[PDB]
Amino acid sequence: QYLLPEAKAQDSDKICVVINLDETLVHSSFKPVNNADFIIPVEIDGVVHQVYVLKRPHVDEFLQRMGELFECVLFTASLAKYADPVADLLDKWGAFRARLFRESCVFHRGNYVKDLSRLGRDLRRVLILDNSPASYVFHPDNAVPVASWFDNMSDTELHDLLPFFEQLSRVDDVYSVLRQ
Amino acid sequence: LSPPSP
Ligand SMILES: [Mg+2]
Repeated sequence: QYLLPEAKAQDSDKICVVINLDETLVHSSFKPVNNADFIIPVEIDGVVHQVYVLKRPHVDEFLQRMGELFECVLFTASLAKYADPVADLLDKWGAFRARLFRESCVFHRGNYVKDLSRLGRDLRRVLILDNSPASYVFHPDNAVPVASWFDNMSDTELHDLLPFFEQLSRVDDVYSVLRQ
Repeated sequence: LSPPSP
């Protein structure tokens, strides 16, 4: 079995891009954060604790456009009980066609690795956007790096990457740009 | 949260 079903007809032509959540699109914390964007109750061993989520600047512009250009898949090493609520509040346009959590990662030498080869998509039409180079150790030529984000609101990295994804969404083989 | 290691 593959992690993903066959892409729907309106997606199958598009490149797949797997998008990381934490420190890529948002940063969360159990330490209280004033003026948080979202707060999400998460049960850990029976006790509910509040998780304070901040949105990386320009994430809404980023997700709305990316959902047009690609078959976008959320792929995080975190747990669904936290990620699904976060994704529900972020994805206001239905950009994520699927969501993949910790149990879909491969544990490789102390790191959770996103094994793109188990997606079920031609790797020449797959990209990964992740703040941890360790997450894409098996497919480094499929990767678009982004710096980890925590709380810098001057950050514009998602905004600055859009013209580059515009190019990538139109090639036939992403390796022609990322070098085979 | 998405941990580097468990
Ligand atoms: Mg990350």
